[PDB]
Amino acid sequence: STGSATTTPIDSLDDAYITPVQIGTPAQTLNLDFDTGSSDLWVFSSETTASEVDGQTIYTPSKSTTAKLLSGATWSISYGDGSSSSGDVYTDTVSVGGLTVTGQAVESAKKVSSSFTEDSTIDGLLGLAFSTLNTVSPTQQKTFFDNAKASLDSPVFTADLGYHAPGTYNFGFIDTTAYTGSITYTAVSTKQGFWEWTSTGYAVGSGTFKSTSIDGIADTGTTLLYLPATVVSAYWAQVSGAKSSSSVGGYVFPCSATLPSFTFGVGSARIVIPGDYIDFGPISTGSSSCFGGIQSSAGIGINIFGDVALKAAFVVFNGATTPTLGFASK
Repeated sequence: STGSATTTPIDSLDDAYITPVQIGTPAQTLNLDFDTGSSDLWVFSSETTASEVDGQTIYTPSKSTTAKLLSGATWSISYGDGSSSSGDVYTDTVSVGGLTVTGQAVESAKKVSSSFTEDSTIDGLLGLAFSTLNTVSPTQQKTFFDNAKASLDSPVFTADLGYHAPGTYNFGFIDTTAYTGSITYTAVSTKQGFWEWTSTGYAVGSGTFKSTSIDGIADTGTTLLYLPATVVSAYWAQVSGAKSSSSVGGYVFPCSATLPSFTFGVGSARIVIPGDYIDFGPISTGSSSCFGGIQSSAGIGINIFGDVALKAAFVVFNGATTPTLGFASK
């Protein structure tokens, strides 16, 4: 089997992407944030504290003839941005882009943090990291991909995120029309439960490539590119007037600037992030100070190849017995 679904930016800055997902019988369609940096599929629901729901579409398990309470199971998750959610668990039928999994754990939110409430466009998350990170207790549950894997034509999914435009998540096949040149594959460590890999270096604009190993995660659920402070300083030094602002919470730059590109290495291959992808717009409405798309990972504890990086590539998440990651230009 295979599946193919379009993913759409939530706003004009590509702060996140949503993908429609069918849950239950009859289908209830929710728009979920596909997140290769976590491993829980959770949704706003009829059980979510009413004051914490503001415009989201909810899953109502009592209206699904295939929903079953997973008795005694609870979940609770905290994300890198400080947001969180928790609740109980149902199993139900879940379909993405024509690919169906029966008996998928659907984690129903009883509580969500303010950041979730305030984002009306995101109805929940669909985690695509390794199932070892799944938070369901006392019986850990598998991701949608893990459940689908054996049925797929090939044990892979791909992320093809758009810049200020829709893109695609495919399951079970590689669309050879979706990228240019060849796909370069690179080793993955699953030790921390992430799609963790090592970039071979970077360049700033038309500058020379610096060969240096950068360990990080491919994370579709993180907006920006978070890299070591040395790398980030080298980037922003090429932008007149750019500076790190503790009050704003990262590097800002004059909105009048033209940003240089940023290149990262994948083995001997190179992925070029155009300068415009690094512009996250005014820090507040009407400001001439703009927020940067490349930020320091210092004090995160890990480097994160988030959407800023991934949307410059066609990315293969290869879930074979020994997982790997592939990157192509597009």
